[PDB]
Amino acid sequence: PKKTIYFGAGWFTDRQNKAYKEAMEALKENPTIDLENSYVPLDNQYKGIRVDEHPEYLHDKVWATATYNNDLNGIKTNDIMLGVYIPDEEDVGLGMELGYALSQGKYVLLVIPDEDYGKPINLMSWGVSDNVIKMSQLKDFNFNKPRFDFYEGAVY
Amino acid sequence: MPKKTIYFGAGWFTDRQNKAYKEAMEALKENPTIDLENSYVPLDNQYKGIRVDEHPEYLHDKVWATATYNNDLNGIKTNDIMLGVYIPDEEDVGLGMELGYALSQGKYVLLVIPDEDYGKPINLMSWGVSDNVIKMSQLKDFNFNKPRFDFYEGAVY
Amino acid sequence: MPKKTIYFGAGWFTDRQNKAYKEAMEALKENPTIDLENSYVPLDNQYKGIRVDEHPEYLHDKVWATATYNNDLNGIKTNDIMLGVYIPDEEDVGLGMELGYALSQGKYVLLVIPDEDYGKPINLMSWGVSDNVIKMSQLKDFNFNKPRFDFYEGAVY
Amino acid sequence: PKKTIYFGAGWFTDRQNKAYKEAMEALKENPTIDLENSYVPLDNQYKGIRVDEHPEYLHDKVWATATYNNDLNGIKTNDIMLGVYIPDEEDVGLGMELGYALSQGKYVLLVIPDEDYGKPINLMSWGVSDNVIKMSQLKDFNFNKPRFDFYEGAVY
Amino acid sequence: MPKKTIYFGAGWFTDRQNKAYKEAMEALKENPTIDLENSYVPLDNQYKGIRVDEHPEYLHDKVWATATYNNDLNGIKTNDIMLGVYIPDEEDVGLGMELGYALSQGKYVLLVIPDEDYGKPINLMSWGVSDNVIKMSQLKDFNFNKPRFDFYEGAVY
Amino acid sequence: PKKTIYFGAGWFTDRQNKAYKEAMEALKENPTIDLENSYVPLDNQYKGIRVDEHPEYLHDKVWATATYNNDLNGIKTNDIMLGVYIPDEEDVGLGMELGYALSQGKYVLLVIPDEDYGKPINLMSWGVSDNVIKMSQLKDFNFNKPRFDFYEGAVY
Repeated sequence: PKKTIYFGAGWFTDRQNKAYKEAMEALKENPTIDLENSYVPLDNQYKGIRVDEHPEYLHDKVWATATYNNDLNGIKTNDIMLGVYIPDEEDVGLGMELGYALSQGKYVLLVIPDEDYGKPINLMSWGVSDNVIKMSQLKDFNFNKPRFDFYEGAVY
Repeated sequence: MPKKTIYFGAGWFTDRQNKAYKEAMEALKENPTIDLENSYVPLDNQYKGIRVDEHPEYLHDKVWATATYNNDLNGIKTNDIMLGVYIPDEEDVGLGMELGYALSQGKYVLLVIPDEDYGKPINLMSWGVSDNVIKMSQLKDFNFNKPRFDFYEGAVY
Repeated sequence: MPKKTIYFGAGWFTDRQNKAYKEAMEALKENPTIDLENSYVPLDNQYKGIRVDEHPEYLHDKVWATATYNNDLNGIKTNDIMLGVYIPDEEDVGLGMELGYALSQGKYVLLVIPDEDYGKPINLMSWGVSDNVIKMSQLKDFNFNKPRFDFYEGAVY
Repeated sequence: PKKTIYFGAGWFTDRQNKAYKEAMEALKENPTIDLENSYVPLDNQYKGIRVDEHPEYLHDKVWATATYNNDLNGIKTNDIMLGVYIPDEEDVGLGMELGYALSQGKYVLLVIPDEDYGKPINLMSWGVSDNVIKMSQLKDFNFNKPRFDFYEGAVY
Repeated sequence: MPKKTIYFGAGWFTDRQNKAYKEAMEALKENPTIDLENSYVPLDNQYKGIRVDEHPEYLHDKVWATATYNNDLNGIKTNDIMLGVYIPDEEDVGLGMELGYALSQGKYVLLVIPDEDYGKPINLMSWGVSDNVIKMSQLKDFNFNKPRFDFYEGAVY
Repeated sequence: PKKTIYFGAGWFTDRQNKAYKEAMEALKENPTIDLENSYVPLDNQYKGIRVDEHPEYLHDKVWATATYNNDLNGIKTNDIMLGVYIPDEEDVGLGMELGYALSQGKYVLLVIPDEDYGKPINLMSWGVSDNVIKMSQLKDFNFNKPRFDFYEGAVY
């Protein structure tokens, strides 16, 4: 039995992009996940338009509405909310997604790189989370039996 | 005559944040549609009146975190409007979450950006949860009895 | 003394609808439990004040649709009661949706049927979302501070 | 992997009944759907009583409560909300179901007959929808990867 | 000046329950933050004014059950605070459900325990749904305009 | 196709413990249920601590928070809410869980021992329920096609 996820992860910095690649490698190796039918944002850009190459779309409200809608739709139609979370580079966008996931009754799992696990995270991030784990535990996490636990680290 | 209460969503972690905080609070004091005395201000409602900047021993205390987290949620759900003091270059993951929770509890979500920054690009998901976004100089006068959807007059990254 | 605000759910697409609209609005003006000045009337809150009956160029405009749709939702969620002016022979898919959304946001859903039609069969799902349904002549006097569940005195098809 | 649906469709008119038969034929041929475990209203009439043959049940409040409850239960316990939507014969009942589906966090898909696709639909119908498609696209729609898109047609 | 309305969650099935009921109602009469006249009291809002203790013929009536059940839900969702008069040795499955429903509709959930019993262990899930729990002698004076999360000063079994 | 459940059942009395064992035997024999990936509270005690043997944990707020959270998490991440319901020993805890299940859009099924089916149940328990059945019908209940029905018994 496999569960699908929403791949909540930033792609703006070096530490973010590192964590992204690690978490995606982890999922490819996790037998409880259906990655092919999961919602990965970067593979679901509206009408395939790459906003790096056409920044004129940052002032287009239809572009924004669809992208925003598609990402929410990604969360609500999948089983688990995954949040790749960097403590020194905390993301207001991911913050919002975690709130939305809560409201749609999803398990919220945060994944922190092991080099950073233990470091202080925002109180509300701590709170929305059902659990938070090290990146090394993601390859083996049992998504069929997901459970509540506390972060073993600081919170501000 | 009719007054609404708010939840004062705002960071206090940087200089620009602290500045925005002071400005927005002065704004509300002067707004005749707001009951500020019965509004929820987080910093006045941390568990046992203690903040972890001033008492770092509480960084690892799970009782303090549980109650503070719960009280902040309780603040959002029992007040009429969700207010988010928002700095575009210093966006807060905490406030991000609060905006989502406010959405789920059916509150008007209003962002307030300092005038010096209004127009600057904001995160897509912040744009989206928002019902409306205004300059800090509009906050003294905003009519909270007739709150409306509008699009931000600025970019989104 | 205590007053509630409403969302004025009503079609404007037919003659009977437009008649019902005018009657219900006069009713609310005279109801002492309602604050009509701070209530949400859709027709006064379309995006950019423009309606697509009067400006058909907006039929294919997605910005206009997004904002109007959002503002109507915002109208429901930030007011106390969901009011649905309901014609049984001219039932509105738009109002149908609004009734569902109001349910999800925990509002009292009140239907008002013109007296000439009260008793006529209404759609099952409209019956079901409703907390209560009344004749137009009851609307001037309805006590919105003590709203109650009751069954429609009529059929359902 | 198969998803289940709620078959939201009127049966009161000729155009409605045509659309019904087409959409059901479409689903029978769609490999991403489990139709056997989907909720089809007309196959789930309370205590098998046919209201055509016994209209005395239209004044029975217990009959109405159960039917109304069963239909909502149909929406909440299935994966996708399907709405067969005729633009010239818009249904207040379907309208309500779409709102309920939104509130229960389901993908809302509308299906319009191709002869009608493009014609004006109500604004709120447009809004609740995650996507709207032509009847001919239903046989092949991928329900494992459902996405946000705008109707390519008018709205009042 | 600002007043909130409540839903009077309380059993009436035992002597201790009936005692607690009378005490809590006297408390609210004297609380200046409450509008009791516009609050929802279940016992005054059963379908057709009839209670099944006094008319056991209604034990098997599904119309009576549907409307009463609906009206009780409607009571919770259209009032500001969820109040639960709670006896630890006589815990009520009905009130248990109401507390959950109140949570889902985003209401402050306040439990009131008789002073003679405050401190006694309460069910885990009751503890958890609750925002706060107080002694009956605190109820006359509780400020419902500034309701806060707090932990019960007692055990949980 | 199998659905998972949350095993809502008391363990404090003789009648409760009897009903528990019967309902669990029933599920083991039901082909529509995945019991291995269901949430059974007693197998999910926080950090394996047995509160019978260490009652000092009844005054620990972290223990309570995690247990309470894990049980809610159990309800929200499974498909069906099962409530083993004894009419003479009605549980305020189960009451709350049923409300939560409703709010998360789950089918709520109550199971009453046959020796008790028919006996009066609380109005609000009746109301939250989508259906209520005899313990003997649980071995064969079709959880892929769950439907609305009324309790055939009294309510106070």
